[PDB]
Amino acid sequence: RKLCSLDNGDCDQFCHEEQNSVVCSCARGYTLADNGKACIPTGPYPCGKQTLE
Repeated sequence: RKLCSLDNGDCDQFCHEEQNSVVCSCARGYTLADNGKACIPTGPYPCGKQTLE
């Protein structure tokens, strides 16, 4: 368990080992946070989120 195999590489979503080392990315409607790991919703109803309101 190295990069993406070790806890998804610490990414919130997509994880890819780009020439060794991890590179996270997000689904459409999300924007990779400053940390290059978390995924921030671009709008009110982002995909994959259960609605609380």
